[PDB]
Amino acid sequence: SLGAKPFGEKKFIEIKGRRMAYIDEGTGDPILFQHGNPTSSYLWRNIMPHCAGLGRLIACDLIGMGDSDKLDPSGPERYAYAEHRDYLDALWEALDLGDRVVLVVHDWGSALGFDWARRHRERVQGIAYMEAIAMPIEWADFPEQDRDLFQAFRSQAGEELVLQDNVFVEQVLPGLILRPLSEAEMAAYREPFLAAGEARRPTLSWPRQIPIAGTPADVVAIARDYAGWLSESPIPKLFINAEPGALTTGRMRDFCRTWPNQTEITVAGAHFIQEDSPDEIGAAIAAFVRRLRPAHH
Ligand SMILES: [Cl-]
Ligand SMILES: [Cl-]
Ligand SMILES: [Mg+2]
Ligand SMILES: [Mg+2]
Ligand SMILES: [Mg+2]
Repeated sequence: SLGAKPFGEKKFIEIKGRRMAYIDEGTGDPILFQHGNPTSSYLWRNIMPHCAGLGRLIACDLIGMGDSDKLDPSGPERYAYAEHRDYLDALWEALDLGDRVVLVVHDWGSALGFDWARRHRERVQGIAYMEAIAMPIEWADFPEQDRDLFQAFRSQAGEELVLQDNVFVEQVLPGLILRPLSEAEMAAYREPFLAAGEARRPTLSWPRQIPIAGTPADVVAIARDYAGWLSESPIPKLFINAEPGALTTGRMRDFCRTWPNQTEITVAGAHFIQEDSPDEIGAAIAAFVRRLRPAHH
């Protein structure tokens, strides 16, 4: 259903000195749901129930996000892709996931999960993705309506826009959900970013890592590598397409449609499509997993 309640209470593991938070429910091989910017495990609350009894249902909060601890010191060099990967790789190792993981990914969760999959391919049973950073892009490929604002985040304007005015949370997020959010929903998204200043840095560092027009070169190289790998990987895939969508449209969507061993559905939504079409998304994921894990009830 739609609904503002969280899916479970947070659990905690110590990673590199910092407590990291994650949702963990059920038993069996993992189904690992990974949010991006500026969300948390909360993004998946109405999707995870569809997988009840199909696996161990896990949704991690990235470092500095959700209920995971903030890094200190923080500033413009903090919360880059590589640092998020360092923490997330360690958390995923700590969770004792085994070798039949189904990844369910969105936004920067897809960049992180696609790279992890490339590096751990024998451990990935299937990949469900939506509104993903599937490859390096050009500014022409970026949604027109928020193009100027994302170039501003990437400029020195970003500190005022995000650290002081919290634009990513307060404007971009609700602007890329078709339906109006309730107070309680918006409160869950605001919670990690209530405080002005470096508490909000993850939401500014993230748009500064998007691989656009060859910059930043280090993330472009990472995405070029997972794009090349996914396009010839035999791992089963589920592409949850969106209309109108946002990022996984145009050239990127065409590229994703070339990937082998893939199923597709289309749901209504812009970018944070989990808030518009959770039951359609969840049902597709559950069907995918049932195929991958035949129960013979
Ligand atoms: Cl971003
Ligand atoms: Cl660069
Ligand atoms: Mg209690
Ligand atoms: Mg501590
Ligand atoms: Mg001014």
